[PDB]
Amino acid sequence: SNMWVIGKSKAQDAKAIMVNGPQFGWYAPAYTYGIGLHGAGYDVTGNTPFAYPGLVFGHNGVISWGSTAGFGDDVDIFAERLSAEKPGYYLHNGKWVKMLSREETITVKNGQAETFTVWRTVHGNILQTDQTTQTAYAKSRAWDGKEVASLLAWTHQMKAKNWQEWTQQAAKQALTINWYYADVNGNIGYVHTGAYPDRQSGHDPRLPVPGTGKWDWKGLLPFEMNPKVYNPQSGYIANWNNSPQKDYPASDLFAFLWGGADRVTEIDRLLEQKPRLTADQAWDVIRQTSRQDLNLRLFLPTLQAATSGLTQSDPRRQLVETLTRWDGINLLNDDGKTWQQPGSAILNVWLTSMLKRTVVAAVPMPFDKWYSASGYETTQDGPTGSLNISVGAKILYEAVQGDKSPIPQAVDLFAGKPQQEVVLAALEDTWETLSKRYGNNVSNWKTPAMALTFRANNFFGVPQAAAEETRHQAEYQNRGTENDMIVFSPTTSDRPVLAWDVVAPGQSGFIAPDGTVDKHYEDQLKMYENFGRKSLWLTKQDVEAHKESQEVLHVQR
Amino acid sequence: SSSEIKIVRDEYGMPHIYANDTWHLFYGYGYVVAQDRLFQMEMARRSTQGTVAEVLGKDFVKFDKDIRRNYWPDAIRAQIAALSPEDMSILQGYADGMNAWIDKVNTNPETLLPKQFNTFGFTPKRWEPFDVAMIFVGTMANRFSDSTSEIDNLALLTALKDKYGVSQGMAVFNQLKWLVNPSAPTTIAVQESNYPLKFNQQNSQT
Ligand SMILES: C[C@@H](C(=O)O)c1ccccc1
Ligand SMILES: [Ca+2]
Repeated sequence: SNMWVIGKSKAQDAKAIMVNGPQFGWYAPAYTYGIGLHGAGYDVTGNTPFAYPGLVFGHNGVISWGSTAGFGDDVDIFAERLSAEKPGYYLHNGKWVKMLSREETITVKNGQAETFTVWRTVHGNILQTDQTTQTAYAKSRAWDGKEVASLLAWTHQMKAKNWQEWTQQAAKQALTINWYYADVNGNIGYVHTGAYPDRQSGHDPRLPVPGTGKWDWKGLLPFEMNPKVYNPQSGYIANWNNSPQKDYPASDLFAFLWGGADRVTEIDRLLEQKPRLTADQAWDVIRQTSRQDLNLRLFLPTLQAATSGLTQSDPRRQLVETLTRWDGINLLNDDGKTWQQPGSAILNVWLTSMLKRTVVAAVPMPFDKWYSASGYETTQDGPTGSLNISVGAKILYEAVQGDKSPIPQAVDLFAGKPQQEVVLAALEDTWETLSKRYGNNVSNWKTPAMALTFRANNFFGVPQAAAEETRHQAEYQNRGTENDMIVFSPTTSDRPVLAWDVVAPGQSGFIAPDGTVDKHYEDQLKMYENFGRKSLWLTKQDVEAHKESQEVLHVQR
Repeated sequence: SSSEIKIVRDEYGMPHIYANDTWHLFYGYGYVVAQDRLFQMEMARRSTQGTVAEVLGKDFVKFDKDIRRNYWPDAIRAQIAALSPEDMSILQGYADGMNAWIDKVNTNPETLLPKQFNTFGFTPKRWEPFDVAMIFVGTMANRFSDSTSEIDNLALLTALKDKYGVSQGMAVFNQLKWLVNPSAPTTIAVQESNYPLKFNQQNSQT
């Protein structure tokens, strides 16, 4: 998920601008739901996932809010101590404590019903994996017991009118989420919200800790510790699931890192490129980042160093010169199937081989597999989510930076050979692979573009519509499932705020019994494809003048 | 009128709810949701609670078991129980509104029942606050804020210590899964502030 908030010092024809693209994957009907609420202290417009009571993306005419997942480490694992003699008990602080347990029965269509038990300790529910007669593992979340408070916090924040009021709500949201703020006056802000453990000294949170008591969390850290900034010197706030703040630690996931190589830099350059940006230019950052190859910037210099002294006719050299001429912005050919430039495929193959030759070779089987993906892998339907730099690639980047990396290279990923030799051999592989599939004339290579699919099964893999309701879009775009933009105090409009969003395929998922699809079942689908957007209305006046229908209900509780 | 809820949809079908009090407002949201996404929300409830197999069969038994092993319903229920009446009114109202449309659906299914229900062989039932809460719990908290690989991480470290020796093994774990990297691009600039804490990267809990 990405987000850029632009403040008064950088906004042209406006005081502030907010552009959010949360990346939840693509589904039909739409992952988010458009809704406006007016009464009982609320006055809002925007769209929200699964129609939660609270809008994750929206504004109230005074401030605007958005989100990106934070990926802080808010989850640890305690190894509980069991004994065969006290089934269902575990040792905690010198005593055998009975586990919580409950019985569940899975009823099954055209099958037999199955009963099973679920177990829980003071540390969390027990994992059905890694189980022994002596040990069982409990998953501890810092947000445990605050799920419902986080939902309410996300609802009450919509009523805030300034930074103070909004942070008061941000403090009650316990999940690890980046929240963003903007207002009519041009102020902007960011808070890495969430509950985080106050761990014992010596607790390495990348690894499990004993459950017997001594390693228990001391409590949770106060909100003062949550990274935040109000009106930064830079005049903008950009995030793409990158690190919140200097020296802030990431999720313990082995596949997740915040390092020198990070896709957020791509947003940063476009925002620093021009002193001020208008709303239209802020919106165009979606299209540009959507299409930006994320590995080119990271490895071109290494690629250039390795080939700088080869003769003109060396094919390894030609492949690098091809990348040197490229801005890295992928575009479809008129066929609607291939990319204009073969750069990504060159990168994909080169990177894949480099990882095999470096990171993968240094790591013991089969953990080695965790570092082999290039980050381009996909299916005929296309990526299920965003595209990122792979763990392996990030580790390789620290290594090709040499002394410029603050990360000690405990082991030489290049195992004694000069880097150039290894880079070159990976380029040899790339040329052989690609030249046999496309022939020897790079200029006519027509490599397969990635496509995009709005799936009928939700993220869980569960049908949320019939199979034929699946929609396809030729061009994969590395962008939000939805995109919304709020522009405060626009100089060319009579309202103090303007907003836009796109909720594809449409607002409605309804199909009548006879198969008649609803009027708004598919009317945002083409708009998504061409980086278009529709206005979000807030005022009674704006809403009345764009009304298509109305119903008035009378009910008492 | 305090019993009145006004619903206005715009040129995209996007609903705007107008109401005086909390319960009526969220009733209104709930109503229009059940109009727009009933099948999707029914299947989402089933996904977040582990009741998919009841309607889709044995291919989802493991899915269902997995969902239920990852949460504790009673604790969610007790959180709802501790809510003030105004906060409760958000969940009750939302559910109540969905229930109003759901009841008209099952009264006149010949015209109002979403086709998928016919296709998939079952009808929609009523919702309670617990159901709304779990939508959020199941698709926001469990999907995005429930991430750990600590068991796996320990296994990598273990294997690295075996291949490279204790000290070097640890150093290599710090090379592949560092705690922090000072060169990481940050959303907040260094001039603004930095994170006050440390953290041990030598596994001192063993
Ligand atoms: C899609 C997910 C992400 O950014 O990882 C997310 C979670 C919560 C809010 C926005 C985006
Ligand atoms: Ca952890």
